Amino acid sequence: MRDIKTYLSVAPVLSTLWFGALAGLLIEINRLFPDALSFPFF
Amino acid sequence: THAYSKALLFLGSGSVIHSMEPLVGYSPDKSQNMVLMGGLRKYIPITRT
Amino acid sequence: KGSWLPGLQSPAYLDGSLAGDNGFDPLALAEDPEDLRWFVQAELVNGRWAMLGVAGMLIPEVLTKAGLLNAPEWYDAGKETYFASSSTLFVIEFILFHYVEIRRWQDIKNPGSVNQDPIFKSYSLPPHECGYPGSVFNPLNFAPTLENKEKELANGRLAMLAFLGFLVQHNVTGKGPFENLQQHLADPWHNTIIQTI
Amino acid sequence: AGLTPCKESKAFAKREKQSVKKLNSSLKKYAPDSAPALAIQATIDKTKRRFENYGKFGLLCGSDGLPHLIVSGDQRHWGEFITPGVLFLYIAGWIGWVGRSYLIAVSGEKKPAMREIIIDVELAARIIPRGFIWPVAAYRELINGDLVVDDADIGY
Amino acid sequence: LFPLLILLLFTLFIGFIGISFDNGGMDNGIAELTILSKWLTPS
Amino acid sequence: TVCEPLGPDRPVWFPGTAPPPWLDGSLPGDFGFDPLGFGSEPESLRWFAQAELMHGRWAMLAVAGILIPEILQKWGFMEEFSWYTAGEREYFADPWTLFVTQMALMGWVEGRRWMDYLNPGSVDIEPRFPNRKNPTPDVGYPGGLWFDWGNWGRGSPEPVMVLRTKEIKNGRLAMLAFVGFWFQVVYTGQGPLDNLFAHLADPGHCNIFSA
Ligand code: CLA
Ligand code: CLA
Ligand code: CLA
Ligand SMILES: CC(/C=C/C=C(C)/C=C/[C@@]12O[C@]1(C)C[C@@H](O)CC2(C)C)=C\C=C\C=C(C)\C=C\C=C(C)\C=C\[C@@]12O[C@]1(C)C[C@@H](O)CC2(C)C
Repeated sequence: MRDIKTYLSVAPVLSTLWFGALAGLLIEINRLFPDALSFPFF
Repeated sequence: THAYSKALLFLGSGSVIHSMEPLVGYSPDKSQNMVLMGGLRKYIPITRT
Repeated sequence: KGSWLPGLQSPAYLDGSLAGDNGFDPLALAEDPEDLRWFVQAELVNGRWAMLGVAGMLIPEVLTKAGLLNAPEWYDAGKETYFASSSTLFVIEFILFHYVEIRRWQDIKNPGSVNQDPIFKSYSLPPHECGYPGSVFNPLNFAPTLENKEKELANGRLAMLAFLGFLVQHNVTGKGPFENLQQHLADPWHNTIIQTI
Repeated sequence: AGLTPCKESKAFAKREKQSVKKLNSSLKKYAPDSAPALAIQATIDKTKRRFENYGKFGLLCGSDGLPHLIVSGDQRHWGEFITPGVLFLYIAGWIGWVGRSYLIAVSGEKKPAMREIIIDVELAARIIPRGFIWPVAAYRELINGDLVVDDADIGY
Repeated sequence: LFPLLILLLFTLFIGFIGISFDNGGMDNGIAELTILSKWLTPS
Repeated sequence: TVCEPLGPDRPVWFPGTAPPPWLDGSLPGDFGFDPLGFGSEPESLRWFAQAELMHGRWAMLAVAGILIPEILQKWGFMEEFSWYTAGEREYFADPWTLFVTQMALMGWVEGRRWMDYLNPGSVDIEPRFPNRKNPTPDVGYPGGLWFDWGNWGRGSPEPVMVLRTKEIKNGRLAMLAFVGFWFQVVYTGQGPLDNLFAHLADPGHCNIFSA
């Protein structure tokens, strides 16, 4: 079990999941704010 | 109001009796007689409040 | 002392000597002692001025809505017309503060240096404790004891929180917070952050 | 330099009109209820409200009907560079500081390469959220000179 | 002790049945505020 | 604490098979069923045990809340209609207010419980009048007359492991029941009692294969 944990902590899979989460966040932001060119908050 | 306000007191009295009953003999009028009892705030708080 | 987490062990940074210790550093910022001192002073000053500000927000609002007085909102007081124009009082503020705060900082860098009013040589100052100045600040001879520093810091932290609340609620609403309280008391369920979005 | 905002210019309106026109002409080749046609109308109103939003935030607008940023420093047009710039600088400082702190920490082991290929995800998790300190912390570092080195170059 | 505690919970809340006759006590709290809950009684 | 090692005391979930060695059978409800060996290491084992207990209790509450109102609708006085459609039922307040209040209070409670798990005994609610010595803990069974006022989890009414076995078994069953109810409503459009009676009338045909 702990072996599969140390394997999961190997940079490829960690990086893939991290990048997937980041891309999901970005595409969701783009969905909720289409075309988002300026900073119309301040 | 009085239903609960008295049932609580009866149950509390039962608890006080059974708490002090090991110190005096197993006997009514040797327990449940609050003149040789008296002062229990330090020993059993949850059944005192 | 009161670790705000009944199971977590307090880090060595916040032993309990300084007032208001609860081991409340889940990010290990002040683990360096001099930076801990820095943030102590910063929390002190922020809390004091936050108490000041939250008073100046709340009390005028209620005294105006009570009909006893008449004074604009803290945000509606800028455009108001006074005996002095904005820039004048602002530059006077700037010079006076660039005196006072730079003296404060010199005291911070050097314990017990800038003590005396350098104008006259008597009347000057009794040696102080950093963050808790001497005579001319505590005229009523209040003893700087515990349960005073703790109360100060707790009230100041809550004051900071309340001030940030004032600011963000004015952002989302632009209305008087006491009016928000009245609407709240009308129906806390129909009046909250949820409906206003 | 004469760039009118397309809240008032015309070529912007012409671009908007031509875009919605070609979209609408494409729309009339299906059932008025087909989900593809529905998404087409959705994108139509979406680009429409985009044109509207652009006509709300002082966007100075070219002589050909196109937005044009104004990064000259005047905070009047700051919702393009200054605030997003400092926001991204905050993010980048976050990342740089957290990475540097992780590495400085994990340096003290037997062969740090084994933890540089396979991250100490526990230490990584208890080091990562420190980003809120990256401006101030590094600050003190430079104050105390514990950020740079003088004549230690190779080895460590 | 469990029944003692649960009944202590009763000997304080029950007073809110006929709480008072002066505007009830609150302008909010639509849970039968000033309509005091002894409305089961005649009519 | 009684152990259930191999042998007749160990009725194996798969007859004629030696159970995994690291499955001793201490935890009530054990039968040596972990072909995936997720319980390989002890920390994972206890973590999964806690997860199992929590899931079982919550599933019991959920299946009770499904079942009882629907039957009290079918025949009882008040008619509680489709529970699966009660999620969108309209109340005094909006669902998001309910959500945030639920999250606040449950976060408070479950966080205290989380700290108790990470640090046993360090977060407990058990008053101490003088001279009466309190009970310890076995996390997952807090004890004291807050969650055991009937004095059932300690001795007299039944040897402990047997009662915990009852609990874990009924909890697994209730988990199956909840997932079954949900999956049925995904497929069919009635409650559990309705499917039940429909199966009673026509057992031979009124089934999943009825269409
Ligand atoms: C002293 C602290 C304080 C107090 C008394 C209030 C009070 C209030 N806030 Mg508020 N607020 C605060 C801090 C505070 N806020 C802070 C720090 C923020 C920024 C995150 C906000 C952001 C905020 C928004 C965006 C809105 C309110 C609104 C409101 C009002 C309705 C309550 C509501 O919608 O939930 C308040 C919502 C929050 C996010 C507040 C979170 C405050 C944190 C959790 C600390 C407070 C914990 C504190 C110990 C518990 C309350 C103390 C109180 C019983 C004395 C109410 C008068 C609403 C309003 O005006 O409509 C009527 C509204 O739209 N607040
Ligand atoms: C947090 C780690 C970190 C930090 C603080 C820096 C800092 C710096 N790098 Mg750099 N670098 C890094 C990682 C890092 N690097 C990595 C991983 C690579 C290989 C891809 C490079 C490749 C690189 C080159 C080729 C150059 C620099 C340069 C520089 C300097 C100027 C900034 C610049 O041009 O960067 C530009 C930005 C990048 C190159 C992007 C790299 C940043 C990566 C993506 C972040 C890595 C984070 C970590 C691996 C993820 C783990 C997260 C955590 C949970 C552990 C500055 C001192 C320049 C220099 O010499 O200046 C004098 C230069 O020419 N870097
Ligand atoms: C306690 C377990 C249990 C029980 C008693 C039932 C009972 C029933 N289900 Mg059901 N179901 C279950 C679990 C269960 N289900 C699970 C886990 C799922 C998810 C896959 C489903 C999905 C499902 C659908 C989609 C439908 C039913 C339907 C029905 C009803 C008609 C029988 C039928 O055609 O389905 C037979 C059920 C299955 C093939 C599901 C297999 C899974 C169970 C667990 C089989 C194992 C048997 C069990 C472990 C041994 C008995 C334990 C205990 C009851 C003694 C009947 C009342 C139908 C309905 O609505 O009635 C009209 C229908 O359309 N079920
Ligand atoms: C909230 C705040 C700081 C909060 C920081 C917190 C909680 C940090 C917490 C942490 O670091 C710790 C503890 C430990 C870490 O491991 C975890 C985190 C979480 C990182 C400061 C507010 C500080 C707020 C302050 C100082 C407010 C001052 C207000 C003033 C002076 C008001 C002035 C006015 O009202 C008048 C006077 C007159 C009016 O008319 C006009 C104006 C000008 C508006």
